[PDB]
Amino acid sequence: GSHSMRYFFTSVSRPGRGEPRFIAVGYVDDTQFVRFDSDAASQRMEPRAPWIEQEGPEYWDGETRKVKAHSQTHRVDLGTLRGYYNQSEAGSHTVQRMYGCDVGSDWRFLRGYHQYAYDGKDYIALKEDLRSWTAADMAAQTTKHKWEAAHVAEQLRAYLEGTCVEWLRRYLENGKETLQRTDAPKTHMTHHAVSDHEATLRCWALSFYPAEITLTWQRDGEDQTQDTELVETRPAGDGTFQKWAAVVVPSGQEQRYTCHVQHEGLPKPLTLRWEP
Amino acid sequence: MIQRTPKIQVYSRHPAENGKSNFLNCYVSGFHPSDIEVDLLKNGERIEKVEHSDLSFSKDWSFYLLYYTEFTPTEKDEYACRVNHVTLSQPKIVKWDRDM
Amino acid sequence: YLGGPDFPTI
Amino acid sequence: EVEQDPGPLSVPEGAIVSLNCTYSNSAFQYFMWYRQYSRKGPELLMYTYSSGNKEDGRFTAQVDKSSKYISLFIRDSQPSDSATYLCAMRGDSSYKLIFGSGTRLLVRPDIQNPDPAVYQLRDSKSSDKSVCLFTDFDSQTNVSQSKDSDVYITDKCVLDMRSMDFKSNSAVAWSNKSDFACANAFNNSIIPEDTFF
Amino acid sequence: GVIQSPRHEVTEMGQQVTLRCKPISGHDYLFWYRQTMMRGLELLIYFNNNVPIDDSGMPEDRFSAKMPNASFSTLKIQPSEPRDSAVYFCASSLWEKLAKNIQYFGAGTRLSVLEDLKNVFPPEVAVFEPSEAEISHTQKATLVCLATGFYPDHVELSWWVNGKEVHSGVCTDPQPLKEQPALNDSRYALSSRLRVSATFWQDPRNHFRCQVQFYGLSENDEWTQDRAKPVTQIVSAEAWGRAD
Repeated sequence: GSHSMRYFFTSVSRPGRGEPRFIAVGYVDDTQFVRFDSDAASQRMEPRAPWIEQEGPEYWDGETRKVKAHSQTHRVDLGTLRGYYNQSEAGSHTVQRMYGCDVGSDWRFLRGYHQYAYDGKDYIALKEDLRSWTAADMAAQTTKHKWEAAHVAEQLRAYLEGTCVEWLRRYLENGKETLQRTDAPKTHMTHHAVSDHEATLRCWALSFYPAEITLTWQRDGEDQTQDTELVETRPAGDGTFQKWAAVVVPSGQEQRYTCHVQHEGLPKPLTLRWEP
Repeated sequence: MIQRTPKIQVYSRHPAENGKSNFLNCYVSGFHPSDIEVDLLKNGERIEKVEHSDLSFSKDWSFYLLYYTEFTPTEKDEYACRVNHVTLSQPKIVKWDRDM
Repeated sequence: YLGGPDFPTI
Repeated sequence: EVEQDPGPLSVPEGAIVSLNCTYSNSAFQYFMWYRQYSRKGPELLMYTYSSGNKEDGRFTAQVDKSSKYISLFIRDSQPSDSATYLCAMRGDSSYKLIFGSGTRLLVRPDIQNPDPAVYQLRDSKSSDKSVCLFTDFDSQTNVSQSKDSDVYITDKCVLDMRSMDFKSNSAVAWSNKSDFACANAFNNSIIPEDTFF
Repeated sequence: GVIQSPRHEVTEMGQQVTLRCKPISGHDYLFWYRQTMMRGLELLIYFNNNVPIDDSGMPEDRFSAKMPNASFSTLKIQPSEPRDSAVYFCASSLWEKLAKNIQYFGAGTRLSVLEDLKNVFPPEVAVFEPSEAEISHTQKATLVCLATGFYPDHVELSWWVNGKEVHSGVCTDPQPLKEQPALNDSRYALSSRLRVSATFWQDPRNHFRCQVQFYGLSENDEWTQDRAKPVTQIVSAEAWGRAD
């Protein structure tokens, strides 16, 4: 169905070092395809998925010039933000920027976003209209004024609504074999007690892509969440994901419970049940 | 400056079979700021040439990383992840539970 | 494909 | 690659002028026209994002991104529009501009009442060294560089009085006095008539 | 505005050439361009926050640009060659002006790198009279100034009347003529006209001067020819009214 292209930027000040650490990564959906690290020797934007390796040298010079230019802007941001909040020159601070566009199952534009955070907290963000700004506090208001005066929303809207989608679509085609694949979860149940009256049933989903998934425990066909624990979805390291959900049941009652697995990668939901 | 301690998951890439090549993963997430120390451990002793993914972050700005290494699990060898971070008074060790 | 050529400073 | 017609354009005051540029790379998204007076830096006139038309006073810039063709029109052209015009473009990954080679525009001023007249003129120091001034001629007349012998002749330039409003063309020729002088000076070119004798 | 130095440079090939630029304070983008005559500009390099961002237009070999601080950039050529002759412009800007493709230009450095300084000559300068004929029925003041024999073509001509530079009534040629086989190794010629009311030329107390600034050798340059070192210099000719 729907898709995303997102860029994540992190920049960390290091008083006593020559420069901030700048890290940038790009994703299409749940798949990372580029990175840049200011401390790495290449001083280059680098490929991280097989499909972008296809791009010619112009693409790579352009992408490396732009990320380097981004790192410079974040470097001055760290210094001006430090002044705005009257912070000591001795501490490490952080700036983070995230932007991207969403596209529907018809691959046409849904949504754009462009957000900025200082020390892990919202600083300034482009609203849904892509014409105005939301500013968290008064330091950010000064910035909003400046960015409004400079017509910055306008630039980003042209990119978010046009260029971003155009490239996302191009990536979807060129990486279709992996970006447009879907890997069904492989599933199983696991069983463990405590002494007498209690036991734990744990339902596993392994090797699935994309990462969105719903794991539901029912007792007697009744959607019941009371005492149900879902671990955060986790990367396998090979491009797929894993997740489990557990219930702690009165022991003897194990046969009543059922695990439901939903994933666009499989044609109908699965039901698993403890069988010994 | 507000701070969030990391959540930690230790696990293998493929279901573990003794004597078979696999990858041991330590996934840390939910943390801020991003300076973090993660070691993979075998019987208490740190494994050399661990790799990690490229730093990214979530909707709430908190960071995440995956550390990982080839390993061949065994009956007796204990494996663990050790994580240190400004919010921890002491490094936090989470041992690998096969069943988990 | 990154936005560019660059972004304004805060 | 930006392709631009160089070739001097000479138009009469009041005329519409059309300049244009062709390009080859579809990633150019920003298109600019600059004007540059002889011996000075370029001055931005007009800028376009997308395809489209922008008007500003006597100027219109247009962009047809599917023909990869861009143009600038100047209506009701003035003597002070005389300059080289350069188009420039770029995309979105660098502030690097790619320029066309430029087109030279001469806008000939309107002359109220011609009084074409050619005068002989002697050196202040000494004598014998001499030069001919053809002046007060209309801006229909055109003047020809001699490839013949070694006689030297400057193209026309326009003199502008101000406060008291008077304009006149003038040109100049000379050669050492191997006695072929003022009459034979325009076996090159000449339109209208008056003289010394 | 943007301050570039030097305005003019004439040098022999083999020398190091250093071109300088001071951007407008507060601007954090600096661009260096080059323009060859009868053509367009081409970007050599630009900087943001003193860091080079795009240098794709920088020649492979003898060219080097730096920006040690926000107020200063240099571009160096070592060793220089004749083909490096050009006007070099420096420009500076800010993000918000760059979003509208606005950029502020220096006045440029005009660089002539020559094969041999033995070819360099300053201009000889003559003024000529109003013609007898022209004065009565026209009733305005005619005069022409000629600058002859100069090389290279780095010349600024200007008319002075009394103690004051004058623009009204003035027209000098946009381009210098060559006394040539059209073979680059030529010397050049330039004219200018000046007119005021006939009452001026004929009668009064009328200080009248055609002035030409030539750029040539500096004091660094060695010279051993019998004739005067063709140094950077002003040469002039003048005239008083009612004078056969």
